[PDB]
Amino acid sequence: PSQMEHAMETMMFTFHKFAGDKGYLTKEDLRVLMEKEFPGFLENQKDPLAVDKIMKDLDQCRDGKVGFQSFFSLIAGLTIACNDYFVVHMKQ
Amino acid sequence: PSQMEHAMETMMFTFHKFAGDKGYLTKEDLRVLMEKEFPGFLENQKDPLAVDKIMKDLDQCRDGKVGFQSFFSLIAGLTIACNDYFVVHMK
Amino acid sequence: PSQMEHAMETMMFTFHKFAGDKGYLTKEDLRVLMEKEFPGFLENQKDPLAVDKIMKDLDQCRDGKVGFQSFFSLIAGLTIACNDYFVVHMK
Amino acid sequence: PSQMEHAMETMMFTFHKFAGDKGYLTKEDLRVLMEKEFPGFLENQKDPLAVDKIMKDLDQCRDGKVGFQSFFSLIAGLTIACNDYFVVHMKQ
Amino acid sequence: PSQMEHAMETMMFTFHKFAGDKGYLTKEDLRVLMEKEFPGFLENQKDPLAVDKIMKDLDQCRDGKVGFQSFFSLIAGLTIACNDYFVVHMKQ
Amino acid sequence: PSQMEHAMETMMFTFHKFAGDKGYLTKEDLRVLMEKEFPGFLENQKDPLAVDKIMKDLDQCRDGKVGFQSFFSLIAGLTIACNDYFVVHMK
Amino acid sequence: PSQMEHAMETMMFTFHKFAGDKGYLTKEDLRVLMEKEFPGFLENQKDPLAVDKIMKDLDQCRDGKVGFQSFFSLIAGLTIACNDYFVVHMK
Amino acid sequence: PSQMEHAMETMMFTFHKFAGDKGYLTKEDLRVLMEKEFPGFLENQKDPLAVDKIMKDLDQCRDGKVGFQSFFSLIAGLTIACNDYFVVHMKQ
Repeated sequence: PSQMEHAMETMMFTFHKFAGDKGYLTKEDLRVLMEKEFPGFLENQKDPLAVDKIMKDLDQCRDGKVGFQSFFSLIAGLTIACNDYFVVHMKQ
Repeated sequence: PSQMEHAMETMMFTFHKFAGDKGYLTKEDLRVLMEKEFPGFLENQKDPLAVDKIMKDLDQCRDGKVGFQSFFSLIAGLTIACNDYFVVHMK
Repeated sequence: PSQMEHAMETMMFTFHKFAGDKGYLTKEDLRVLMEKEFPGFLENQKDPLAVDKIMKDLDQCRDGKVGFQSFFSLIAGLTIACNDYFVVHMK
Repeated sequence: PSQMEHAMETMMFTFHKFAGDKGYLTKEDLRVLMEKEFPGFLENQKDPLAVDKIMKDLDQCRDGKVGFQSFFSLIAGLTIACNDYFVVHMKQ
Repeated sequence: PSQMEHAMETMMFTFHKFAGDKGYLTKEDLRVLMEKEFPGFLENQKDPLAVDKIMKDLDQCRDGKVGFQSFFSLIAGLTIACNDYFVVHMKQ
Repeated sequence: PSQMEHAMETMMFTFHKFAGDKGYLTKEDLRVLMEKEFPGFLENQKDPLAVDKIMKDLDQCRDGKVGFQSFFSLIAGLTIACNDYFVVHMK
Repeated sequence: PSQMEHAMETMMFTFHKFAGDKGYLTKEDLRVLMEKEFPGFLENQKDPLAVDKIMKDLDQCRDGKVGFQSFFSLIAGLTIACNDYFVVHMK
Repeated sequence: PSQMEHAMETMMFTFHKFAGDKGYLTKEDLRVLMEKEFPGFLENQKDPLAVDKIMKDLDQCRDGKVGFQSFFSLIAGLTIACNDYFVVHMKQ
């Protein structure tokens, strides 16, 4: 019930929805997740291999499996840059 | 645009709500943020000064100011812990 | 009769609500009691198996059953901790 | 907001109301607290010195000051006996 | 290696020696333990049923099994009374 | 007379060694007792002020004095924890 | 060459001593390393399975193997904590 | 007393020796520390500004003060590379 609890819940559910019962993301689940849930980031940085570069960044164990924790880094990275952009706006 | 983007913004908006024009959180802004956003989290701890230990891990420069990136690491720890509990018990 | 008596009864009624006819709490009844009565208390812990450590301190006989008196010691620890936080910060 | 949170809050506030700014109960605050908040226990056990016996029981430091923790023991004692009585009812 | 570590070790080993692989004391293991390890207390309090009264005190679960924790209470009780006696000596 | 009696005395003698004529331990006597009797126990904790939380649970009267009985509860907690570890891992 | 270099090597040599030819530490090698290098550290904890929580933070890949870099983060946490205690109390 | 305790002690003392009563390293304390305690690393990487590049790396707060924690990163970095080198030797 607070606004933050709702937000954390939606990140958790989001990840589980695309991870299914195995509970990890494969490059292809990652790809479907990003196209559906990170359009904003996908429409702005137009490299054909964005998802391929994120996956190599995210798969520290080099086993093709993205856990919640690694997934969370992605979210962190993008939320912080979104904040940098938001603060730089602040003006008149 | 998306549920994930919307949630990301809620965390961004939540930090500024408590930060105010100054754009940073002091230990008291941090405490109030928790009391209101995570009801009972600080209150039920054994240590009533637990927010001081949290402030300590989050204020690297020891200038008593908590910026967005540091705030984010606190939210990451709580979200991961909540994810671990849910996996173990909510199937 | 009184506000204090009424509150005492709410804790008594709360234990039986989760205990059910059997009159005792198993580790899962304990877990659900917390999830519903103390939202986020177990969920935000670092250890997702913290309820097992709690069950351990509360089930002296190791028969996996938690009676009223034991339940009470858990509530006492939470109420005291909440009192300590309030004294330190709510003046 | 759960039923238990409301209950703990009312025990905390109760104690602070009768303790005032010093944050401890003297025998006389204890006496006023019991007459106001534990009528049920006061009407059933009719010893003229009930409060005097509880105070000696509760003042482990023998300094006439009852802290929240010691106060909580009292509440514990009475809630448990109230539960023993309640379970023994259960019948038909 | 400190003096206290050695002491804790000897209480632990003592208990395990008399508990054997099941890791609990039965009334009879308790009895053998006390006759061997608490002579001082056994020679001073001469009730024929000392061990029977300690066992009922110690078996809170009423299942005839004495765990390390319960055993530790016994040790606590006797060490504290030994200390009370020791301090009362202090004189000249 | 016995190995158990001898060990009991070592704990009794250890308390008075640090207590001195005064017969009680202040927070600093407690700290030094640990540094010397339990090397690394306080030092490796995350919280450098952990002895204050220990003093808090042990000084009920808040008079800054630790008597024998209270000291004993600290030793009981350490001995039980060491027993639990040994049972789980030393067979 | 230097006291600092020599100490660095002692940690490097300590990891391989317990790792053996295999060059990695399993949870049991980790446990024994602590029992011998940090006497009482695991033993006095409340949780007798604390090494499992430590293994968990250190084995990112969940392959039950602890490499040098991960080992180093454990030593860093212990050394920093020991430094904080010494600053607060040893002047 | 174990070998690791002695090693941690020597890193702690080392740092305090060069930090003195203020308990932080200035670029110049860093420079003296490195010339005295990291000869091996100083003789192998011959850039005239090594210490200047480490200091910028280490002063995350940009306040010219190196705390024990930041100092520890340096030690970490160099011990790990020393280990990489050591393992790569292993041969015959």
